[PDB]
Amino acid sequence: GFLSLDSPTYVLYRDRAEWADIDPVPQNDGPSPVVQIIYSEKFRDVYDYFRAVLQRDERSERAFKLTRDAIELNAANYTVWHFRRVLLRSLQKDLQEEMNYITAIIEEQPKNYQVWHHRRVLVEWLKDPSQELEFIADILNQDAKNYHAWQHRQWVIQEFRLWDNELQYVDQLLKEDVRNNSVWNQRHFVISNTTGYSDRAVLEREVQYTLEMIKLVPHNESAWNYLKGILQDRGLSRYPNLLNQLLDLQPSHSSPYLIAFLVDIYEDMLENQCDNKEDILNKALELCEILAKEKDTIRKEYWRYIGRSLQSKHS
Amino acid sequence: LYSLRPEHARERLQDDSVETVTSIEQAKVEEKIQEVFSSYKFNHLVPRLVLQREKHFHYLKRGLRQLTDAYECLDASRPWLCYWILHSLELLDEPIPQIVATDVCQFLELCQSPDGGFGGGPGQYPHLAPTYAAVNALCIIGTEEAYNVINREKLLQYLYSLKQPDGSFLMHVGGEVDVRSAYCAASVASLTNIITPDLFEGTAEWIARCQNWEGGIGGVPGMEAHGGYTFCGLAALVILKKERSLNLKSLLQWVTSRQMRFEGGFQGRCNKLVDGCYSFWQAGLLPLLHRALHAQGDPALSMSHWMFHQQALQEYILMCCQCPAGGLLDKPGKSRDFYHTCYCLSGLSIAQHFGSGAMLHDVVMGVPENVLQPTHPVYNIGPDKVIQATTHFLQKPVPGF
Ligand SMILES: NC(=O)N1CCC(CC(=O)N2CCC([C@H]3c4ncc(Br)cc4CCc4cc(Cl)cc(Br)c43)CC2)CC1
Ligand SMILES: CC(C)=CCC/C(C)=C/CC/C(C)=C/COP(=O)(O)OP(=O)(O)O
Ligand SMILES: [Zn+2]
Repeated sequence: GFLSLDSPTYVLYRDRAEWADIDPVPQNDGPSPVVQIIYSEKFRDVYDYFRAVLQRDERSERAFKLTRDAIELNAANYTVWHFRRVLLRSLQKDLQEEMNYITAIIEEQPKNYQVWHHRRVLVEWLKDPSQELEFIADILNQDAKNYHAWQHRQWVIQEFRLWDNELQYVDQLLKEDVRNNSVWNQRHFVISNTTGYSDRAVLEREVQYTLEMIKLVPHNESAWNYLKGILQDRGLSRYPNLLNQLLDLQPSHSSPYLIAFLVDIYEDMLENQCDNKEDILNKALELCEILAKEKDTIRKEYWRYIGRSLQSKHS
Repeated sequence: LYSLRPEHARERLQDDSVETVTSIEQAKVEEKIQEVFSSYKFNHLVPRLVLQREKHFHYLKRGLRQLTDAYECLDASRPWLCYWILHSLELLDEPIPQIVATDVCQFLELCQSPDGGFGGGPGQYPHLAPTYAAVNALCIIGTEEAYNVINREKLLQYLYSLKQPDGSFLMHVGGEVDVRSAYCAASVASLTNIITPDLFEGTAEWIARCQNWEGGIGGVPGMEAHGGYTFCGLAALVILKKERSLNLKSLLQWVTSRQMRFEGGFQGRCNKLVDGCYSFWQAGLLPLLHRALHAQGDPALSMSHWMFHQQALQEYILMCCQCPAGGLLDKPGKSRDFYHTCYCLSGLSIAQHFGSGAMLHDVVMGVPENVLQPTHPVYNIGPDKVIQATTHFLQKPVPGF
């Protein structure tokens, strides 16, 4: 008998006969309260009653239904969530019906730590990950960058080893928004945990793919950060064709990202004993000033630091 | 004013004629920010960048006593409201009447668990977020009364109950793990002097695993780099003296890339929106990185400025993040709250105050009455409060059990 907290015929717990036996325990804020919240009548009612059943550790079906109301009033109350999990195991509740419950509440408020942790506890208990990728995909369809959703997704995939169709899902979301940095992060999570980036064919496939994206949307920083991220590993100087290939986009696709990437390639060439040390250094230093004074002034302090640092290092 | 310069119009987003949810939402924001920047021009007055101290003060001193039911969503984060407010009053240079201070102390006493640590309100199970907030608030107060509230033996015991074999910490018993717990733990343990030889064994290594391909740090290994988690990861490492466990250079590039060329404020993660609270979580990283690189004897570091545009950040905060009615915010059009008031103010203070050894250099945009009290980049409470607290707790021996 779940009388909805939003139902027009919802009645306070103090006006409920099946609760008339128990006294509500009010909150002890002290004689001189600080950051004291002027609770609503409903909030106050539900919590005074929650305190009562918790204090007496009453593991009843009535207590279980009440935590649902206390959770709906404040889904961030981790104490209530704990007791709810306590009652889920005591009353031996159908955990699949609880998955239905958590699916709904997460749909309602997806930016909450407690709801996702609770869903993970249920999936662990049932050792059943079959609804996960699909549920998460529905949340990502509403907010493709929800941090908890992506975190839960990484957990399910790693825990249950569900890697097989993720790179395809990544390609899907990248088509929807090639600027979704969460998806670029997922791309790396999948590849590094499956094939890895040492497989030259993968690396080639990834660099080529990324370059095509850069060509299409030159000012998309995610594609640039991903390019830097997968090569930066072994050292950008280790790839002699790259500098050339980027220097070509100098007129057509030349955002301050192309400029900054060139300085990065140069920094690594210097540290890696390249030909024309004096020359290469001057090019890098020249770009640092163009960036500091002109192309990327918001980061002037950074680019000057890079300039100074490069000088001290490779004079 | 850097934001108001003509050449600044050139910093507007360039979508390459390829619109996506990302470019559309950013453009909406830049559009709204531009209307703010140009408001002076259209109304023909001289831009007067003023921090509405008195407005912020009434809001703060009032929220410190009571709050409307709109705050029911923060009923499990009351020690946070105390910290956010007392710290905002502290940055603004407003005093805590000894009567208010004792009241706050008594409240946090009710929030403290018999098992150590503090819960989000009287009688709530202990959690690390409100434990960090409760401890920081008591340190801002800095009285012997405040200091004595904290049960140091139960606190250490609580921290051990959360410690994991892999080096991480749960946020609370039966809860989740992410970089925040490492920072919350390293903060309260260092301030109270309860760090045993093995308490943080493996913690620096676990945090290091949170650093990804972007250079920043995610909530748990594998996750996208974020400003709130990156501050927690780096600040925790600085406390543990293990900053070197991270690739400091890739992190420097990542955080500096988070400042929005147009809006001037910081975004939380690549390709997302600017937000006032990140004036602290992200910009707060620059002082930390300055100290770390300086420890490594970096010769190219500045002797007057942080490695971010202090001017642009102060302009974004002063022009775009103040609610006329008092209080600060995420961005124009957002509602004010004590969280954003605390971090917008915290970030302003970081933006105004540079210091590296013997060097000190301020940069106070707008009227000089704008200058705020300095904030310690690791703990985010006054530097004086840190020294005062640690010195006090050092008179006590580390709990042995
Ligand atoms: N407009 C209104 O009605 N109001 C204004 C807004 C207010 C909530 C608030 O200030 N809020 C909402 C909750 C935020 C909270 C949090 N909560 C859930 C998730 Br997922 C993420 C984060 C991240 C921000 C962060 C940071 C710290 Cl250090 C500490 C906290 Br406890 C948090 C704090 C700000 C309620 C009242
Ligand atoms: C000590 C302590 C408790 C520190 C807190 C650090 C902090 C603020 C972390 C952020 C957590 C998070 C899930 C952000 C994404 O939200 P979002 O998608 O709504 O915002 P976004 O688009 O700017 O990333
Ligand atoms: Zn914010």
